[PDB]
Amino acid sequence: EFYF
Amino acid sequence: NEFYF
Amino acid sequence: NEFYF
Amino acid sequence: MDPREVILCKDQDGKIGLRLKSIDNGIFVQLVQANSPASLVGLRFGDQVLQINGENCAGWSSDKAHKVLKQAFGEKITMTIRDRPFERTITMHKDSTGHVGFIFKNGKITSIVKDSSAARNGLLTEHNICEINGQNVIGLKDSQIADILSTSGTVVTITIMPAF
Amino acid sequence: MDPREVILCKDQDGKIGLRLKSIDNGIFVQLVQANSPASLVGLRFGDQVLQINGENCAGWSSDKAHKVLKQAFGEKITMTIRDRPFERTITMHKDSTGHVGFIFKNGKITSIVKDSSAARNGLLTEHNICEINGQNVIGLKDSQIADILSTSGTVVTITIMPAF
Repeated sequence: EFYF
Repeated sequence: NEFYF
Repeated sequence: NEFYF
Repeated sequence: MDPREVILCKDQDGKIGLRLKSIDNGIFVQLVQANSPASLVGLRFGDQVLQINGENCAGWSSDKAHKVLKQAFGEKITMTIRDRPFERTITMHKDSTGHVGFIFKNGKITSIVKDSSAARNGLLTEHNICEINGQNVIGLKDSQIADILSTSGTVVTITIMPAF
Repeated sequence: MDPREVILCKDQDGKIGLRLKSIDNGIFVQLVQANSPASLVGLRFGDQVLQINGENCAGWSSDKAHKVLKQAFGEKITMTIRDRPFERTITMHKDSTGHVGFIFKNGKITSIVKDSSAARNGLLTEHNICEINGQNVIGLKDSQIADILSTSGTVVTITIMPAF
């Protein structure tokens, strides 16, 4: 959820 | 005293 | 935890 | 010197493998996930993102840039990239003790040793090392970077970037 | 990019027209007086001074650098310079109102205007402008820089570096  | 360039 | 390079 | 275009296909979650950072009202690549679409097209720590799907990144926060990626329509994302604009290259020579002349920790140069090759070449502190002799060291532990340096020949070429 | 060697000759007051600044354990040119020994040899704001009179500048403070210059013995001072290592060049195009798209104050770019050439080209804030179409603007009043821009034509190529 911290990478896009 | 800010300029818009 | 340092290094001398 | 000129911008390049990349085209990336999303995973099922809509993700391409990037985290971005706002610096000086630009957007920069902060992290690239291994074996991601972003990795494949050669995005790297320090690259500048000028546009996402043709829209200017100027003045965006990183949260905004991430939101733009999350909300992007379609199965491909286009980005316009300026390759690591803050990168510089420095070449040093090991001395008789096998040292080029700096203290390093957590990816960063922190001291320059007097009258070393680093000193002669004007190596700067508060700079991250990106590559050593062609080996990318972003994401490596310091001990792994120490091994690359130990095993290097006398001539040591590094790429660096100010730690913004 | 290879360094270059200069040999300066003092004026009457034992000065060379040069102010220096410590950045990240290097020494950089901060100001070059017009028609000075420093301008004669082509020193410019942002140039890095690697050595003075056979001594490495690595780790020197601003005060030390100034003292070494003031105290330099004889009339000739030798230096090795790395030409402005943090320089980047951005080319922008004026819009129908004559603007390229940024706010400027006290020699610094402070904001990027939306939908402008500056935005399209990823111009960064907290940067100084060194040259406009090849002309030094360091030390000029903001209004004089406005004057220059007014007569530069539609293509505006600037050299910039982080303000540090």
